[PDB]
Amino acid sequence: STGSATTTPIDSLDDAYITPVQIGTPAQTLNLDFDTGSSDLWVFSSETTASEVDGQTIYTPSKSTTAKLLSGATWSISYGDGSSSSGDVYTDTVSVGGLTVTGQAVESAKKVSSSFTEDSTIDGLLGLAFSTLNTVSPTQQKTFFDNAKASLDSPVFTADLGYHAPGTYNFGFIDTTAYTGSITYTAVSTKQGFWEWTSTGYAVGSGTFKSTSIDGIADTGTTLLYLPATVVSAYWAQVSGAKSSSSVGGYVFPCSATLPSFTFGVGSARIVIPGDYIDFGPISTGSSSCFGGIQSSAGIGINIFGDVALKAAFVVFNGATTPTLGFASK
Repeated sequence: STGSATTTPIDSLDDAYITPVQIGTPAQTLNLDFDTGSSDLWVFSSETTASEVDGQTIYTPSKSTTAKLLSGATWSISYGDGSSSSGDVYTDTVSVGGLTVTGQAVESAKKVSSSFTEDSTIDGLLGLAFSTLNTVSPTQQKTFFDNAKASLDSPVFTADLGYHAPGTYNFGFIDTTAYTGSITYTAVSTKQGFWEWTSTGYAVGSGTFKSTSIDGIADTGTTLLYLPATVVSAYWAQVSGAKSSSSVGGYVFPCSATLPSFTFGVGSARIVIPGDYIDFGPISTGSSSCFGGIQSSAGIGINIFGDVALKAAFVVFNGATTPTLGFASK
């Protein structure tokens, strides 16, 4: 089998992407944030504290003839941005782009943190990291991809995120018309539960490529590109007037600037992030100070190849017995 679904930016900055997901019988369609940095499929629901729902579409398991409470199971998650959610668990039928999994764990939120409530466009998350990170207790549950992968034509999914435009998540096949050149594959460590790999270096604008190993994760659920302080300083030094602002929380730059590209290495291959992809707009409405899309990871503990990086590529998440990642230009 295969599946193919369009993913759409939630706003004019590409802050996140939503993909429609069918849950239950009859189908309840929710727009979920596909997140290769986490491993829970959780949704706003009829059980979510009413004051914490503000415009989201909810899953109502009592209206699904295939929903079954997973007795005794609870979940609770906290993300790298400080947000969190928790609740109980149902199993139900879940379909993405024509690919159906029966008995998928659907984690129903009883509580969500304010940042989720305040984002009416995201009805939940669909985790695509390794199932070892799934938070369901006392019996850890499998991701949608883990449940589907034996049935797929090939045990892979691909992320093709758009810049200011829709893109595509495919399951089970590699669309050879969706990229240019070849796909360069690179080793993955699953020791932390992430799609963790090592970039071979970087360049700023038309500058020379610096060969240096940068370990990080491919994370569709993170907006920005978080890299070591040395790398980030070298980038913003090429933007007149850019500075790190402790009060704002990262590098800012004059909105009148033209940003240079940023290149990252994948083996001997190179992925070029155009400068425009690094502009996240005014820090507050009407400001002429703009927020940068490349930020230091120094306070995170891990480097993160978020959407800023991934949307410059066609990305293959190869879930073979030994997983690998593939990147192509597009």
